[PDB]
Amino acid sequence: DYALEKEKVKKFLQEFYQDDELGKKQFKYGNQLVRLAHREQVALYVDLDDVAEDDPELVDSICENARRYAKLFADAVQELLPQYKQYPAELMRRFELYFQGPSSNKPRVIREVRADSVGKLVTVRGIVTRVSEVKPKMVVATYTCDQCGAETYQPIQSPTFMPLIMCPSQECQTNRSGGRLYLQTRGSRFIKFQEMKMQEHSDQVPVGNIPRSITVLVEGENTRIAQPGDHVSVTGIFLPILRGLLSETYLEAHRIVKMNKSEDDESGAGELTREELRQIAEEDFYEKLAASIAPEIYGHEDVKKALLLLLVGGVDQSPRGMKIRGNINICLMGDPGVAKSQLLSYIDRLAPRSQYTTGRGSSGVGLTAAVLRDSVSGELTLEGGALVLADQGVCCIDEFDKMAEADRTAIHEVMEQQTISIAKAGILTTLNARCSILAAANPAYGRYNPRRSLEQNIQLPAALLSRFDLLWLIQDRPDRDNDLRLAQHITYVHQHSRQPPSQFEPLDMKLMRRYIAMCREKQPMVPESLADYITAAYVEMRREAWASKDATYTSARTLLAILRLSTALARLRMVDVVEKEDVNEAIRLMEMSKDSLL
Amino acid sequence: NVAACKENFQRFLQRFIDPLAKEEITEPLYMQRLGEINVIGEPFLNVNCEHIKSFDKNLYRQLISYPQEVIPTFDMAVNEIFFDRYPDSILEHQIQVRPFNALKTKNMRNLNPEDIDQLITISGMVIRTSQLIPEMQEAFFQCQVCAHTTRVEMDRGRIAEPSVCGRCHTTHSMALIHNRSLFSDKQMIKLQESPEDMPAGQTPHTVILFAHNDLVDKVQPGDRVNVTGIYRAVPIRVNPRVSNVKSVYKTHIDVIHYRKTDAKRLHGLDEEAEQKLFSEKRVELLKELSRKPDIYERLASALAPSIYEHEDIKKGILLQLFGGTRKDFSHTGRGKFRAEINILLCGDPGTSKSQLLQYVYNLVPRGQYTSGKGSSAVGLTAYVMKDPETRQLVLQTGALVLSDNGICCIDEFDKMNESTRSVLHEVMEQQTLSIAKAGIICQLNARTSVLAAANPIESQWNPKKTTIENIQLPHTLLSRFDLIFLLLDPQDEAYDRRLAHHLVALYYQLDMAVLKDYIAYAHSTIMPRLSEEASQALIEAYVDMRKIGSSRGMVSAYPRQLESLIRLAEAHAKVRLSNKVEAIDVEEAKRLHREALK
DNA sequence: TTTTTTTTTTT
Ligand SMILES: Nc1ncnc2c1ncn2[C@@H]1O[C@H](COP(=O)(O)OP(=O)(O)OP(O)(O)=S)[C@@H](O)[C@H]1O
Ligand SMILES: Nc1ncnc2c1ncn2[C@@H]1O[C@H](COP(=O)(O)OP(=O)(O)OP(O)(O)=S)[C@@H](O)[C@H]1O
Ligand SMILES: [Mg+2]
Ligand SMILES: [Mg+2]
Ligand SMILES: [Zn+2]
Ligand SMILES: [Zn+2]
Repeated sequence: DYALEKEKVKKFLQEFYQDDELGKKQFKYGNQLVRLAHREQVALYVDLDDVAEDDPELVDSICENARRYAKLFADAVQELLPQYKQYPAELMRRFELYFQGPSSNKPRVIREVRADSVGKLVTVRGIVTRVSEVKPKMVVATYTCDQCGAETYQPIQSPTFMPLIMCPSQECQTNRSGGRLYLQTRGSRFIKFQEMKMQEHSDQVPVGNIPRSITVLVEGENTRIAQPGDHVSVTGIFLPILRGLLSETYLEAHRIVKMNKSEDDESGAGELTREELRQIAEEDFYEKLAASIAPEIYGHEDVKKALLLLLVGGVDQSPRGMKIRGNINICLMGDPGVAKSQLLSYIDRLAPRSQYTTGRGSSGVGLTAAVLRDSVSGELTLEGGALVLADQGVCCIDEFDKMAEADRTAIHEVMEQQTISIAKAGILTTLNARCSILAAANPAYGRYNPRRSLEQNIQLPAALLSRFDLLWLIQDRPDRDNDLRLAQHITYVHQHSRQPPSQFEPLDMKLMRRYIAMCREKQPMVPESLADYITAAYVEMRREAWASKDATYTSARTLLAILRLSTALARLRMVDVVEKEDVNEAIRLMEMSKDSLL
Repeated sequence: NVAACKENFQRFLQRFIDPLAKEEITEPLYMQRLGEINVIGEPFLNVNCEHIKSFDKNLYRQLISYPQEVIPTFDMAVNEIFFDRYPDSILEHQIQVRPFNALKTKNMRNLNPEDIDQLITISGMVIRTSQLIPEMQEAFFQCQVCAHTTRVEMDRGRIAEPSVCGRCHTTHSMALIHNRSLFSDKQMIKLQESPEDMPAGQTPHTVILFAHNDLVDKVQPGDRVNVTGIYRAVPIRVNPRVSNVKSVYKTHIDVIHYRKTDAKRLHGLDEEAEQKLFSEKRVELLKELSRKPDIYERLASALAPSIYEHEDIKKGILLQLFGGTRKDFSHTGRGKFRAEINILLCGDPGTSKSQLLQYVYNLVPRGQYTSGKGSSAVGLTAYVMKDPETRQLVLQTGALVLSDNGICCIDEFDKMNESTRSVLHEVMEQQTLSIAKAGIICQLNARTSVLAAANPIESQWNPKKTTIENIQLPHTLLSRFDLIFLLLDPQDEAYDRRLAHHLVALYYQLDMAVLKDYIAYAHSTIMPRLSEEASQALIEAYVDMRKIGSSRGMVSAYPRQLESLIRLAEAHAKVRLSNKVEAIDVEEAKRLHREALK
């Protein structure tokens, strides 16, 4: 029976302690109930590990039914709220209650949830798709009899419902045996609502099987959490749909957590500690990170110094209404077997929003955005590409010299103005794609050769070569002793499955992904006194590449490199003004990028 | 609630004073508006429902929370303060009131169900409209026995049948006579959120607006508006037979006020009647500024105050904002005559082309921005879509027709396969478009003006080849342009130093309303007619062009150029309000045509 | 389960 459960839950809600609050033993739900009573909060994520701390039996009978219990709880709190501080007891609810999954259960996959778990608390993992937009869903329809001056209500449960034409008040009927009552969208109560589908990760599917979907009815407060094309983990009941004996089923979400980083979303706990400010304040914080990027790869001390600036990014101006981009693009022209597709695979996992694409397996409309028709409706809709899904992040395109030439000029737009302007025959718009690109390519025919100069063992039209702030150029000439150190590194790796312990240790990925997000939001400035130094440097460049027989095409787009490649450094050192010591670091980089040819 | 509000609103309408300026203290602000309403037609009063926020705060709560139970009061309380001019002029319809907001209030993604049925302001870009739809207001019944015709009103939002003939009493004989009742209008429009103000990596939404009796045709596809109106949600039925309505409602917006006047852009061509609404204090200013010996170079040099010198391109792009005269050739059977100027910009990378397009597109109203590969042949002019509901092929407008009064910036002009490039041949020379497809045989027209930007072939201006070989465009397309600006990158050290010194400055940190009004004036009241001294310098200016352009192999000259000179010459005269084309207005626009290809 | 128009992958 349940009458005694409504007491065993009130006990737990009024009695529970917790120590990690950083203070003494306060009441995790004691404060919550007050906040809810003062209408400063809407949802109450009752955790289930905490009920499983003093009563591991109630948890057994929740995840077994989870449909009655989610109502007993919303009655317990309904009674406790007045004791802290219309006719139907649901029109005056103005809060909702959600179960946060118990830790003992294990996250299933979409294929695993079978009929033996209909009506139980489950947990699935998947990729979102086709998230709808918020629409008002009714809960308590309020009618009025204009004749007898009254008010009536009715509560809704199904995805459909039949209205009323009674005015069942026996007085109005008895006096006159006549009268109709209107519906009304003021006294009623709506609640947010949106449906979204989930699909399996195409990784965890039998070798050639088709992925299965599931439907999720997000509503209340979980709305607007998940974006389409996203890794997510959902916790909610698994019910059948109302209205022979076969039934179609949907997942009724109670909790939605983004698991993009392969672990969780820890943006709340993302704050750094003073014991880490220790490191960030050290003299050469910029040089520790550089060495702690893909440590499995020997050498390349300078490339890792630039792949960090790409992750931090310069600052972006807007004077007199003339936008200047504040991202950095980098190419890695180099010989075969120098671990470029390793560096890129690493920079993919070290970015909040990232994408990976291959030149030979992606078409030019699949990078930017494509217009596609629906044979069910005949209506053309837009569908973002790679550069759109990687809006505020990084995109990675290896095998960049092998991409078809008509599918490569579709990047010139995204690299300068950072929009995508579509004018096909359904749509006319400009999407926002503020991504910073990182690409890898092989020089001429697989291998650099010293007969032909540059620009002919690179084969990029100047218009695209100049879009890249740093076209880094790696070579591998055999060396009787360097090869020895490289081998003694790789064999250590294959023995221990780790890199050899140097003087210090690389930071964890989880920690760098936070060190950087803290280091983005500074926005330093530029001092006027430097405009004479910078200038001269730039001028000197226009001399060399004008009085040489190998140099690339340099233009007035190179100055903004020096400028935006230094506001990155000055952003690492946590300064709030660019200093003359970073301009020289930038200038050294733009020089250490073509020295591999001399 | 009703009487208590008109009394509080009349006060506002009578005693209000603002620290502002209108039409370039005259205390009776809204009484002056109400006087203007009397001296002319147009019985609408545009009230700003923020002025009512200064004067009061307990109606500004009830106007944005019960707008449909207030705005009738706001009409009545204006009809009575029309007492001053009651006997003078007696119009017929009624007086109106239209609250609005200078600045937006919400997005299209943050409309929540606590906002159902309350004033709301959004902004977007109208996509498509529909044809009028009647909507009944007063029924008109008639009996088959008594043949007596009663006329019941729709009060709450539904029509009720009487069922008793006031004479014969047959208890149901009252048919509904349709074409003797009263109807009103209703149009359906679709917005689309602007690219600005949307989240990271997402696709635009749409929102359905419903216009009404008088706002029924006040907007066109391709316009950027700030719609203000109530936000409603109505049920839907799963069958068109049963009364089983769904539980997820469906929302639209009952528009109340449009606003197309944005501050930063020039005056659109709805304000030609509004040019007579210039302060005579301002026409003095314009006529006097138009007398200084260099008002040409003083206005031109005030375009885009962030580009470096480029002195000629700003001259061309300034003459493009005026255009030749609009002559009326219907008599000579010639047809029509293009009056707008098409400009092409070719030149090696880094020379700031795309910045000029991005600046113009943000200046002119009714414009578009397109690209190379993200635009098709039919998406630029007109496509044919299977309309979803009626399952019929219907015509739509592309980009070159949505502009129609303004500029169609086409970046990346080279990278459009020759199919979609041969489409501009019609719309850019005859100002027309002839469509003959499945069921649609029609002929549109537009008054657009292309502004294109391309790169030389090989993307590098190599001076070994001839000018008609770096561009690599045909002649039947190069002649439809009349200002082909060849930007180049000379390696003068002085220039590089000055440019760098200028560009760095953008990192530290004439008026507009002179130009924004000078342009409206010079459009409204000017029509330069040629002379006989000017016409005698136009003949030789074409007989020499032939001998010049013949040999060099740069770009030949066909008689079409002789018309362009006219187009340019007249367009120069409009700058100084000269109303008559003289000699110098040909030498200037000949030196401009000659000293652009060098 | 048919035409016709428009976009994108594929031989
Ligand atoms: N310096 C290095 N440190 C660590 N691993 C290395 C190094 N050089 C080569 N390798 C390894 O050698 C292999 C190189 O393969 P990739 O990284 O695919 O080469 P790549 O640079 O992509 O060459 P191409 O462009 O695709 S021919 C990987 O197994 C790397 O781990
Ligand atoms: N004269 C100039 N005045 C102001 N900014 C300039 C000038 N020349 C170059 N720039 C800057 O250099 C960059 C040039 O970029 P764009 O204007 O896009 O060139 P572009 O003509 O579009 O190049 P391509 O041909 O299309 S790759 C921008 O950041 C401009 O701000
Ligand atoms: Mg590789
Ligand atoms: Mg460009
Ligand atoms: Zn009643
Ligand atoms: Zn009758």
